[PDB]
Amino acid sequence: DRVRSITLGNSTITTQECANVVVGYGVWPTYLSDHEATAVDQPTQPDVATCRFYTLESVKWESSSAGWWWKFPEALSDMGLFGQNMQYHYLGRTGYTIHVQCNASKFHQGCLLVVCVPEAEMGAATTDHAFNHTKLSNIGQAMEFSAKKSTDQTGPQTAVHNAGMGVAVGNLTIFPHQWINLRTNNSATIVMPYINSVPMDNMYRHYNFTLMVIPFAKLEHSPQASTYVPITVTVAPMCAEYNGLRLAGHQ
Amino acid sequence: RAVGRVADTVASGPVNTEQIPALTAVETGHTSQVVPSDTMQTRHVINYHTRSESSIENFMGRAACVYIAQYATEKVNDELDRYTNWEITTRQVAQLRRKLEMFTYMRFDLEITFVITSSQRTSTTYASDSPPLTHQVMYVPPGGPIPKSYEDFAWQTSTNPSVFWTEGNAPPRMSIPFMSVGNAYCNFYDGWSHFSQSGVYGYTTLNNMGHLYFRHVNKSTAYPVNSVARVYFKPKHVKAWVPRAPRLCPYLKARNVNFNVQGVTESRNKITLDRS
Amino acid sequence: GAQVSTQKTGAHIIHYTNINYYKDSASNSLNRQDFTQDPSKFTEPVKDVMIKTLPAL
Amino acid sequence: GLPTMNTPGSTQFLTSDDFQSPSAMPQFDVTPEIQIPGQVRNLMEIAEVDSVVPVNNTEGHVNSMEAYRIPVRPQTSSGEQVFGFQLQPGHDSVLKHTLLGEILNYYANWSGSMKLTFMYCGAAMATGKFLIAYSPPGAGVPGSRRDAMLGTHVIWDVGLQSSCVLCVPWISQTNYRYVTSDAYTDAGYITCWYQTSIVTPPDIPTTSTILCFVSACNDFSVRLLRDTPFITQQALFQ
Amino acid sequence: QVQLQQSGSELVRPGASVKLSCRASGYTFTTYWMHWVKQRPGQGLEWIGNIYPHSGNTNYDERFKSKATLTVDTSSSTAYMQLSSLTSEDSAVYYCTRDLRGFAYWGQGTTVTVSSPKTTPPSVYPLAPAAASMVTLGCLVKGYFPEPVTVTWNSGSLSSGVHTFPAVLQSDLYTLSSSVTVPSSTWPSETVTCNVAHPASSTKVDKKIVPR
Amino acid sequence: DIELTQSPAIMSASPGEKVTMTCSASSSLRYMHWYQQKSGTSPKRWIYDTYNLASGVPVRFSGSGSGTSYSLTISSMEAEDAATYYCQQWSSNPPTFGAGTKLELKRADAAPTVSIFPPSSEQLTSGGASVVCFLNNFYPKDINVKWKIDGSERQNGVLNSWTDQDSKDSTYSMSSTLTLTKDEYERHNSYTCEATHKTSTSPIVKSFNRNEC
Ligand SMILES: CCCCCCCCCCCCC/C=C/[C@H](O)[C@H](N)CO
Repeated sequence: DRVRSITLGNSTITTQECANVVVGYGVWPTYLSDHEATAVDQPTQPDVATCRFYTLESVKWESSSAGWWWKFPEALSDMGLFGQNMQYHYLGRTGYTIHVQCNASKFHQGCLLVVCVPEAEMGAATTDHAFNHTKLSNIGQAMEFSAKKSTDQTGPQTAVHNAGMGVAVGNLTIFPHQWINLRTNNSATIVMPYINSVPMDNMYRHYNFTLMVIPFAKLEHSPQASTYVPITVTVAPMCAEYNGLRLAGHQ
Repeated sequence: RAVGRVADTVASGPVNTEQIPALTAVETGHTSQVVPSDTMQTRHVINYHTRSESSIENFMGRAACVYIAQYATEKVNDELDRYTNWEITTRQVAQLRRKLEMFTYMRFDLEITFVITSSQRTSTTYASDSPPLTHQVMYVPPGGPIPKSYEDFAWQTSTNPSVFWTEGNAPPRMSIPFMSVGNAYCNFYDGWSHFSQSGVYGYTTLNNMGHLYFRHVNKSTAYPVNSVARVYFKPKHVKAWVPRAPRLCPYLKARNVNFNVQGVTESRNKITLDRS
Repeated sequence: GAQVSTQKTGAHIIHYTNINYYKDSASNSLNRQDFTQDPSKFTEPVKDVMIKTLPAL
Repeated sequence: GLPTMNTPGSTQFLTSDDFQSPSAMPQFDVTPEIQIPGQVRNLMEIAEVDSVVPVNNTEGHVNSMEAYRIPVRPQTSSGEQVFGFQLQPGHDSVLKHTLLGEILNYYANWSGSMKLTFMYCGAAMATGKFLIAYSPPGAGVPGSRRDAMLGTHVIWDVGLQSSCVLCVPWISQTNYRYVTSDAYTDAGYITCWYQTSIVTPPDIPTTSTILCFVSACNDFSVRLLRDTPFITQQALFQ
Repeated sequence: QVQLQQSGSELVRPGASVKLSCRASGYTFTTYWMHWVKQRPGQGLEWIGNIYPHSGNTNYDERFKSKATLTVDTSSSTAYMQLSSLTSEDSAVYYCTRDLRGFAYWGQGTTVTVSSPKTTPPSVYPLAPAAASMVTLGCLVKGYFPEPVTVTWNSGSLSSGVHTFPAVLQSDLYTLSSSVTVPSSTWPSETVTCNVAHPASSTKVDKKIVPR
Repeated sequence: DIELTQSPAIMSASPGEKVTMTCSASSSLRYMHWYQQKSGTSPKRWIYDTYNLASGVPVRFSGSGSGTSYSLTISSMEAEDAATYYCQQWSSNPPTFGAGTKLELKRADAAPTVSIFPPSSEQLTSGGASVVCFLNNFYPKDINVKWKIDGSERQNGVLNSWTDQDSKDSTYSMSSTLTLTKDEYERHNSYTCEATHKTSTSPIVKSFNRNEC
């Protein structure tokens, strides 16, 4: 059906035009088991103070927009007690529920691709130059793709048809994805598990995945319609646990 | 029914139903499972085709050149000297790097073959009887003592593995186990080496596999001789996770994912086909 | 330890013998006869099952 | 001293052999594997996933997102053409760089049925009907909707379900076709036509957009591994 | 340890064939490249010539071609770097470095000038002031043609505050200065003297400083 | 085209700061060597193969550099780190490398003294004339000097000799001398020296005349 309710902690998301839920690679998030652990000490597991819906800021969809990206867990570093547990611990491990939501009327058109791309290592704009960590991910800010190519000396390459990775942007539909087609869709929901080559990892030096929202068909409407269409991203951690308690980082 | 064998097609007739296999919604992230037995009338075909060539072991299990080493019997500069080294990486050749970068994480054993040819350096005379040339390919694990020069003590290889090979025979070969400290080889790494998000960005900080040192074990020749050692890698017992989109742009560096901006495909003159 | 498998042959004397000579499993030959697959992780990664003949919404 | 005899083939290096070799690190303790999601066992699990096709690749639109957007508008007379390409999944410039195209370029043969999914991305108040056909190669490309209704077609009705699937069947005289296309293994043409029109209420933009997705059915296979003709280099990457 | 040093040459009567001597014996003999790095007083580091003992394949550099003969003699273990038909530009410190991966085993370097001058004696001249708790001193050496000079104060008993100045050449002659700090407890009580000696020209000049 | 040397000519750093290096080469490279030339003996080898090692180099030294730009960075300077650094590249016409990247140890800036020693009877008898003034124990290196006699300026025959960096105070000492003739010194009266520097406001003046013996 097209209705859906998601409850995580003291927060609830309601939806009346839902497509479906994409669950990762068929895997639901879960805790670590004893036959896959490496660290010996007991982990902490705050199940309701940390696994709840955290809403980021909004972006403005225009007829010239190229797309946006957020890198996780670094996009939720200032969000509540999820961000405070990242400061005091050496290792962390979590899955996510991403709910991207964009509403418009029956007289608007446009289509977004909402991918969750694991290990989206980005190539630099000025090749032969290393590039900063502030141009890759701020703490909650949405970084913007560009239509043409980027000539920044210390940033990544933001031409959206290459997706910043050297690939074709049309082939991004093997990562867990959903579309928001304004003719038929209101929001997109993707449930991501923990994907890594190690059972636990530092949540500061490493970006797990990158959520991109790319407009494939551009937003166009009548001039007498409503011109401000926002896109809002609500992310909830799932089954988050942390090892290695020490003083507050991060260096 | 055997495993690997593709599915047969069933016979179908005309329909007039409220069922709609063609009408779907790709907004759900779901690829439709429409077979030709849903939108037309088909016959019963028995399909004997098999997907044996498409397996990860068959697609990866060919030997590919990863490096071309160069060293001489007499030193002219550096390079080329009486010995040479190579930090082990699968990212200096374009053909195997693109085959490996279709997966995010991998796990395989390694079979390594060296094809070591040799040729006489340009001189005013070449008439000299030479004994058969012997080569050494020492593997230095990460952190071990590297040879500082020729005739160094580190070529005594008391714990480091090492192969000797005389020219004319079969190429040498040895197998390598899965050498990572984590549970899988990381083809990509969206992250930094330091916790302050500085230093080295990318997969370079994770690949630490040691060096590979080459030399001639013969002390000299009469006239100098250049030598080329080609390293061939074949993965085996392969596991692969999280498939990536294929690399479109040509590579530029062996330590970066950097690229120049390229079009998504090739261009044509118009969007329609026009003839009768 | 003579393992007798089936050779890869066409469709419409067919076996081979293998001995392992070394003590490490990294020293074996390739596993070229395993063709198992399940593409439903990538092609149908949904929460509620979508029937083919039914409407999608 | 067991008497043996050397057959032709000794002391050779064939790059596609299965022999055993002595380990360089003997009795090495490998780290135990964990359950990572998304394990790939076949390359055809990847090729069965939808990827959007750049049909509108007329220059210069290959350096933007205009390659993927197929423009449709209200017409003045019905029966016009929307797009058209030749069914060469590894050779045509429309289909060779998709997710199904980059896998076929590692091979020299291909066989099986393929799927074409089309997605109307216009307003919720605009209606339309289309005819997507597939013509086998014996008689050239069609030049009208009358020359294309005689082929293998389907009539898309745009409604609540925004997508429709043209399934291209396997019609050939050989079991396998060639990836680098020749005249002997021609696979045909794919065209799309206006069945009626796009009919919109007032205060709606005229030009609209269809996205097209390609994948493979459950009888698809490939053969004859080879190197891809897409990647290249002159010197070694330093 | 690689022994020992290199030897320096003086001004010769013109027309002869000059020849250095590098005593580089820490061998490890004999397959290596004795690359001869050169350096001017402008501190610029370029190369003069190399050799190979197994074959004889010598090399050179574009400024020192025609002719710099460097023949190998492994029984003497020496390496020569002098060039024939050279001009007066080669007043330079001459390194003779054996090889490793980099430039590891360098030489200590010998300075050799070449012209047609005459050896002139040094001239130790009085520097005394004509007012505080201390004073400076000095004795100028003016007009010595070859580069060896000597800076001595009181036969090595007041040798702490001796600031050593280089002799920039003007009109093809060297001019430096050599001072010392003298407190008022010893000025003008005791006799302070200096000596500039030229061993290439064999003359010793001693002067006792008395304030005017 | 085509010359190759280090990028900074004369730098200055105290023991306790960063020493990051930058060079230039006329041709590309794969390896890069870094050295240290101290005043008094031959230079030594510090970094080969862009990172590897040396015999006596401590752990604080680091290096890099590929192609046409080198970098031999010291993470922390100490008192034993005062030397000139040059590069290396073997060729096929070696480039050549630089002449050495000069540096001096930094401390509090010193103001000098100036002492004029008048020409005695032994120089005027022989046929010479030289009025001297010695600028010793100053910091940094740059000093504007000038020779003024009876009001007007003179720049012919002047000298600027430079001591090296000291081992005890690590300051400099300069000799500012002109040469004259026996009747050239007998046609002026007041021979002075002013040493202009940024430490003091006005340059220090010492004066003497000829009408006293
Ligand atoms: C003379 C004896 C030669 C023996 C050869 C030993 C070399 C074996 C070490 C290499 C093993 C790991 C190879 C690395 C694979 C890829 O780089 C990983 N995907 C990234 O780390």
